[PDB]
Amino acid sequence: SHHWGYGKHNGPEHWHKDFPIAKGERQSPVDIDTHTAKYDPSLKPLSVSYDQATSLRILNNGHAFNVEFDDSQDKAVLKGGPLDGTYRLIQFHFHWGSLDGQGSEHTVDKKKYAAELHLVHWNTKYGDFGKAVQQPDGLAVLGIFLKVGSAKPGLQKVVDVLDSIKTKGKSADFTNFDPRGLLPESLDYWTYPGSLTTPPLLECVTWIVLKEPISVSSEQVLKFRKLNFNGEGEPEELMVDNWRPAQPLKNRQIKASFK
Ligand SMILES: C=CC[Se]c1ccc(S(N)(=O)=O)cc1
Ligand SMILES: C=CC[Se]c1ccc(S(N)(=O)=O)cc1
Ligand SMILES: [Zn+2]
Repeated sequence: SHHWGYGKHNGPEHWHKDFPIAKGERQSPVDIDTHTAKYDPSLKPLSVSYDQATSLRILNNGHAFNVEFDDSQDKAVLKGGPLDGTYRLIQFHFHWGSLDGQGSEHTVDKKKYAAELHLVHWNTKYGDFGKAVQQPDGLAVLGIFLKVGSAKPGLQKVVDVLDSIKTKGKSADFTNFDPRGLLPESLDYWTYPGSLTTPPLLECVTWIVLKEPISVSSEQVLKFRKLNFNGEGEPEELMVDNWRPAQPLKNRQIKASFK
C-alpha cells in the first residue's frame, strides 16, 4: 500500500523507489528563473470561468486537504492560455510550511513562498480524471503563491472549517464556496509542461503559475499548521512542510504570458 509522505523516512527523497518517474524528464515543481522565462505571443488569453462552480466537501487526505467540486458537468472550467480545449475544475488544495519562509513548491528566483494553492482541472476530451492523468495534456493546474500580510477574506470559510477535519480521513460539508475569492487581481502567469507533485508523479500536467501572489494573514496560515497528518487518536504529527522541492528543469522552457 501507499506509505509515502513528507517525513524523513518517507518523504520526497524516498519516492523514487516506489515511483521511478520521480527522476523523469518533466517533473514538478521547478524553480522559475524570471530572467530566463520568455514572453510568448502565441499564448491565447487565459479564461478562468468559475461563475457556476459547485463546491461539495472538504477532506483531510493525510497529505493536505481538498476542497472538492461537482465535476459531473462543465460548471467551472479553465481554458485559453497554453491550453487546447476545456479543463474542468475537480478540486483545490494547498501546500505549506512550518514557518513562513518555506511551503511553496514552485519557487521564483529560488524564493520560497509561505504556501501555494493548486486548482486542479482535467481535460474533458478524456472523459474522466483517471483517464486524463494517463495523458501528457490531461491536467491543468493553476498555481497561486501565498505570502503573509493582510488577511484574505475569501479564504476565511476554509480556515474556519479546518478544526472539523483535523485528522486524516475526516471530511465535512463544504457547499456554496466561491473559489474566485482565492485569486489575485492579475492573471499574468508562467507556464511549462510538468507533473503531479505527489505520487504517482504522473507527467500529465500543464502548469500555469500566477505571477502575483495572494496575501493571507499569519492567523490564517497558523490554522493550516494545526491540521494533522495522522488519523484520529494517533500520536500527533502536525501537517506542515507538505511540499516537494524544486526538480531539474531538463529540456524545458518556462514561458511568460506578459511582456
Ligand atoms: C519506516 C520506513 C518507511 Se516504509 C516506506 C517508505 C517510503 C516509501 S515511498 N518510496 O513510497 O516513498 C514507501 C514505503
Ligand atoms: C492520481 C493523482 C493523484 Se490526485 C493529485 C492532484 C494534483 C496534485 S498537484 N499537487 O500536482 O496539484 C497531486 C495529486
Ligand atoms: Zn498540489
